[PDB]
Amino acid sequence: QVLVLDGRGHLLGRLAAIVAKQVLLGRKVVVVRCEGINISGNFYRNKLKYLAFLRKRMNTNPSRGPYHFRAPSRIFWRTVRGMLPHKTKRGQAALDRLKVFDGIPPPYDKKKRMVVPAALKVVRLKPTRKFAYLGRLAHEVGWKYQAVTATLEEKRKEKAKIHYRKKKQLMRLRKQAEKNVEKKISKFTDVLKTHGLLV
Amino acid sequence: TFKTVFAEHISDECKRRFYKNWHKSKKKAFTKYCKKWQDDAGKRQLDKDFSSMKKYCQVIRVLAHTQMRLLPLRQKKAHLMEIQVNGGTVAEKLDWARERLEQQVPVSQVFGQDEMIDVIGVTKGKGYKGVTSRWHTKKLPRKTHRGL
Amino acid sequence: KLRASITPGTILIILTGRHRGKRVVFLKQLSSGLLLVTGPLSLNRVPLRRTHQKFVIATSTKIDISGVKIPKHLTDAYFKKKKLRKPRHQEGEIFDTEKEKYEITEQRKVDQKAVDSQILPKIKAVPQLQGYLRSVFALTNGVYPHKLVF
Amino acid sequence: SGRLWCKAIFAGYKRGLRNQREHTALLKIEGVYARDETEFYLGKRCAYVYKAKNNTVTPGGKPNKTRVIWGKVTRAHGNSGMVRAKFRSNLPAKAIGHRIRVMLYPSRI
Amino acid sequence: VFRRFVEVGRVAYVSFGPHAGKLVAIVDVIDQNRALVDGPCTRVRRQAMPFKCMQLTDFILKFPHSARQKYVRKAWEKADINTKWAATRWAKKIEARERKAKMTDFDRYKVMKAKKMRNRIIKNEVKKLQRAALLKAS
RNA sequence: CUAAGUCAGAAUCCCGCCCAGGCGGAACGAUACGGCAGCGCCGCGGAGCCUCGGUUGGCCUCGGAUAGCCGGUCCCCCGCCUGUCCCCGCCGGCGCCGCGCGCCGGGACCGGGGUCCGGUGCGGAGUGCCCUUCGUCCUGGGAAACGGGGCGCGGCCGGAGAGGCGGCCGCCCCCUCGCCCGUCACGCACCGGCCGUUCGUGGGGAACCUGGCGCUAAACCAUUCGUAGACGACCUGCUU
RNA sequence: GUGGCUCGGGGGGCCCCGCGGGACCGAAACCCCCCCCGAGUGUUACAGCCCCCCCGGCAGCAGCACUCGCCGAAUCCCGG
Repeated sequence: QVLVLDGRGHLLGRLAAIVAKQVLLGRKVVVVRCEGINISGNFYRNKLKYLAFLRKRMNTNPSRGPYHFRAPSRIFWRTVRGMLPHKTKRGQAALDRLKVFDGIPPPYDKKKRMVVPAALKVVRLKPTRKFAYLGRLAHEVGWKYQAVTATLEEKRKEKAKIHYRKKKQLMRLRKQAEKNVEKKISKFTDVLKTHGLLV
Repeated sequence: TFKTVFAEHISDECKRRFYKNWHKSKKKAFTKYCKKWQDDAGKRQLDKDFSSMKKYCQVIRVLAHTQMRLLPLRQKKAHLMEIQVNGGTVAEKLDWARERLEQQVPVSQVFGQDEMIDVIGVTKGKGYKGVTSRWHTKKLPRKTHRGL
Repeated sequence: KLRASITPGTILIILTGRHRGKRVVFLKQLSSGLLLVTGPLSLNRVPLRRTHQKFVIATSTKIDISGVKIPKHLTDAYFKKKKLRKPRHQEGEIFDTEKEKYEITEQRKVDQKAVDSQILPKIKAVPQLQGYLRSVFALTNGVYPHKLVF
Repeated sequence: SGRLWCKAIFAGYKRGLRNQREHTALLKIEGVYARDETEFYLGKRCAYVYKAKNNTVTPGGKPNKTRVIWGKVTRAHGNSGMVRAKFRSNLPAKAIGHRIRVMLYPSRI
Repeated sequence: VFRRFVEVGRVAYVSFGPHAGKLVAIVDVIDQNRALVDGPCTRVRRQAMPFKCMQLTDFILKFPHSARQKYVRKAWEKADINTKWAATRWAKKIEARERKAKMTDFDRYKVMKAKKMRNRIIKNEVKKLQRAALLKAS
């Protein structure tokens, strides 16, 4: 259908190198919560490796200089553009399938979001190596919405818990409903675990 | 911008603003909007608008236009401006604006004396000027066989 | 030739006919190397019918068979479209709306009814089976025709 | 009834790095994600279905807008489970990410 | 915190390689990664195989330091690993994925109807359990 | 003073104020008879070009990895609508209530953090996953009779981050069939063995044809001003 | 096995009568128990853990579907 990748605990490059292939293959990928995307290495080191990109602009022009997009949505969407062709016409008709957001907008709020274990930090980084949150790195170099997004996330995480509190309470009823009507689903549940289900 | 609410009576000074020809046009502006404050049904819709603005809107501003039937200009076109309100909780901030609506606001209620205020406005205009009058760069010597 | 997994009285999935995916009951191979196929009328509305070896998926679900009688007659120009196609008299005047007809038989009718007489009781022996033949095969999300075994 | 054809994704041509040999495609069948489970699909007639402007006849029915370019699946590719395919008329390079049906019916079971 | 150790006499489960699906007993440790193991009753040979390939299991045998197969078999079958393993909740999960992968097509149809009826039953009996739960909340 | 962790720190560096406002979104105002009309909203037809993809769905906890999950809790305080409902409390119509209150407080609270133990954990409360089942017709069993359907009505929500809608309810009409097993009967369902939309399609755009509810202009030029000006642009004035 | 030690676990005073003539028939420890159980030390050191080596003497399954480590095909062919 439409992937909705959760970008909390992922590494920048290894996640982009996976989305870049999917987009060129035609699937519409949408990423959320990029502001939690980790990176390898120090933090003082990577801030130097971004304040080494703000310099690379022939300053008083935007023509003879590049664009230093700062919001973490654009930082990741830029480091994907590197991994695709974009001078072609399948390059620009692919890049506009990937859609990158900060936090979680309401359309993708009520959607199950799939992690990508190939790039996950707890898998691809040793337990002792250090790492740098994209949020603090981006908020340091001029992002102006470290707080506005943060309060909104507090609003959502509670509004999700209300749903889950409801979701847990239901499954107890279905779990209990089996014990009530076990006397007359006997010959079905038998054939389900003959075939390997429910064991 | 979240929502906008306009007063029931709009001074015909202000209606001048949204137009480009007061001699040509039939001046039908906001006429269909003066009704929502006239019948009951709109009030039930309108008061909902203000209540929503209480719960959601963080910073509230008010659209205040100037007098022109007093200034000795050639102008009859009022200037509309957003003015922010800085104060307590949003609900009382809104209940303040819904109260001040449609009324006059003197200068004293806004400022004081011996305060510091900041003057913002479009500079004068001297037109297409060379580089010596623009950036105050040095003039070359007198003997240059081209523009000096 | 026949593949190693097709035996008389096995269930198939037909893949390229008018009905693209019914289950059927295979009887035997003709002299002309095409499977004799019948998913009996009262379960699929499929009559005695030839089908090719290659176009048919074999399934691991068989029923014992002893109604293999009634040798073949099948051919074409027998149900061939003789309303639109060339053969109506092998002639080339204006047709294709002038005379509409498809040949329809009586011997096939008794032939079909005299075959499932031996078959249908054997089908009913396994419970829920006639339900399985009525429904039609169709892939779905999470169905990988390389990973599921028939 | 649902689809009787497996899904697949056209993914390019067989290309060295610059000499793009434009007569042998590279499918990626949805689901097969490693070689040695690709011995089931190879040899089955595939198809590329697309619409157009002018009508064309349809075997078995009335003319419609649909046109198809038939093909076949020849041999395995790489290790991730892609399969080369030899189309009767080389694919138009417009569909570089779009659908390519892999029918089932040339069968080996 | 850790509650399953690797020591002389453990019984590990092989997951990757030619010997997947068979339990194996750990005899001796040679280095970080390889471990000299053996299965007498699981038809496995005495050979090293890397620690990456084993999933640990709760059970423990008794070995001195390292022994022949004559004395690994005895302590293996005096504790009935071949049956204790089959009684665990773990094994029943492996045989569940090993039946689901055996489903013949007509069989799968049986489940389609069976799982169809079994879900209507719960759907109604939840609603009757849904009404009372709200009713007793008031 | 460093390996893990933590502090002070500067004309630097980053942001703020300040200057422009993206093939970037916003909110609101008005919407062309003084017509032989052009029109916007709800109902429903019939053609005539086109642009393309697709070919069940998955409506959501947070979060860790040298740990997590699910449950019942008599135990414990509370973030709770001044922490909500009954009530001793002053007075009236003080056993009862608030035409006023304050819940000091006993007690009632669906919840959640906490306690405690009881279960799983190469995770079955499993994305190795879950939900929906796509040939037509008698009767005769099983769950069912708190079931279904009608772009139904009236209210509640609930939603603003790119709610742009989804859900809950009260009432209206008729059915007892819709699901699982049976028996019986079927238009030989046309291809005779054989190809391309089986569906999300009431998809998007545009031009001509069917009612009711209802709408009646703004921009630019010509003119004027000089708060602007090389010509454009800009700031302004013109039947009360 | 024994040896000195350290750590936890089983509990250990008691009946009977329809609040009474007196104590939750409850473990309660400021603590006590063993010839009790499960582990870390050093110890001589058995064959109720073994391992290796040396005398004499058993058919065992063949380069193994017990998938521990070779090279091959007048010692080589069959089926798809």
